[PDB]
Amino acid sequence: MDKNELVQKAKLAEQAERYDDMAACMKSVTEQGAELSNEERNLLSVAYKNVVGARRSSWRVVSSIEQKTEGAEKKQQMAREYREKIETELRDICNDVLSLLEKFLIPNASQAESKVFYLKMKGDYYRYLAEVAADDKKGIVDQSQQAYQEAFEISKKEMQPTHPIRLGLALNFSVFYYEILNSPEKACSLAKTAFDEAIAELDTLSEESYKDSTLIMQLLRDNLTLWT
Amino acid sequence: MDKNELVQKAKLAEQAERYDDMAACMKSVTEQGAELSNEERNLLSVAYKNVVGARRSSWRVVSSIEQKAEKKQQMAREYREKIETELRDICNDVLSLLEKFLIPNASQAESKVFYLKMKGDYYRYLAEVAADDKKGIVDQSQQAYQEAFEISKKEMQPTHPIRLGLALNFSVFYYEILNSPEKACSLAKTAFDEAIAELDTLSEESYKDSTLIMQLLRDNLTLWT
Amino acid sequence: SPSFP
Amino acid sequence: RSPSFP
Repeated sequence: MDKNELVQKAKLAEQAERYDDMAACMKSVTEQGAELSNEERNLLSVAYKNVVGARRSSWRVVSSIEQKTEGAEKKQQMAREYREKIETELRDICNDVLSLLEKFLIPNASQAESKVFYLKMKGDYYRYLAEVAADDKKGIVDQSQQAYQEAFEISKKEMQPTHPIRLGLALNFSVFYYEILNSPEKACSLAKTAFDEAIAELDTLSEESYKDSTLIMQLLRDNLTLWT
Repeated sequence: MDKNELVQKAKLAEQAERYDDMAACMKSVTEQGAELSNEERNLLSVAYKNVVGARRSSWRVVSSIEQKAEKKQQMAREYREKIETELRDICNDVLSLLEKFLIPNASQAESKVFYLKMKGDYYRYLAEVAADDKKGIVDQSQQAYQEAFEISKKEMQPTHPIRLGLALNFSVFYYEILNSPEKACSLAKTAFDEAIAELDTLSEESYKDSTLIMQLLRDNLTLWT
Repeated sequence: SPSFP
Repeated sequence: RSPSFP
């Protein structure tokens, strides 16, 4: 299969909700080395969001059971071993994505929009490793923090405060501060400024992106309200 | 692992929504050859319902795209065939377990109806995707359902969830596979009315499933009318 | 048409 | 946990 065939098979897999097939198609598209179009970029992001998402969801359930069964020895060991199995899958998925970002996506991102998208993505998949990492953690946390910080600097300089990629990055960096670093105030401060800056310049909303923009602002405020 | 460990792993996989893992645990439990408890039977049924269900759902979508651009239509066809092969292997795995272990070891009527309904169900899934082998597959689903139906009407109470569930699926088979909406309606209506007439036979351990299936029986009757 | 389970 | 986007 050539690029166009793999992209078409990815769209079919998406419709069929076969996200492993979708991810394999887009992985192959990325390994051809050419810069991804906006469409291909979104197909890659959606595919892996769902592939890693099923493992993160399974991990959270099994971890909660493993915690809930402290007094039931047999059942807790069963839960622990299964959580570890899920973790190996989750790590392999994150390592696959971060390898694509480092080998192809980040070096070929010619425009600011793309660079911010892929650095945020790097920040995100290092954050998923950090969610399950328990001595390797500090290094993983630092790699997520460095990707997010670089993306944040470029977005504040090159993008309008209502751009969905700029808002989304502020949302996920904010989640990183709260969940991974346990800095609720630093998380709240980031989400609040992101929200207020966007409210002050709503005239900069594009018809092709206003739905994602307004959605992320609602999410930014939800996190601010929940962490307060 | 031992049976009890595999059953515990299956319950964990269920909670994690890892239905392939759940199905592998219960397949291994079944291959030990001992008659399944009611709990184990339900875990096996739920696991494979979800494993085959994902393929049936994917198949419906890709078939609809294939029906509704020459290059794109060939790809849709090839992808449907790939999904169909997975769906077939899943159905054959279940149907092999039923014939090698489950149906010959079912000593009680409750178990026999459960496994014959299951046989009816998995040949119905093959029939959904079969296009000259179809008639034989349809006949296998009809024969399994008919035998289970006869045994349920004789040995079980009209409110029993297994008897109600079987009447619901054989009714679905008549509507979807045999395009007989009037006998599908009669089968569902009699099942519903015979349950309503003997509600004093409801068990506290099974009334929730019973009343749920009655609601489903009436929904199908109302939709097919 | 819905079935059970 | 705390919702992210996408």
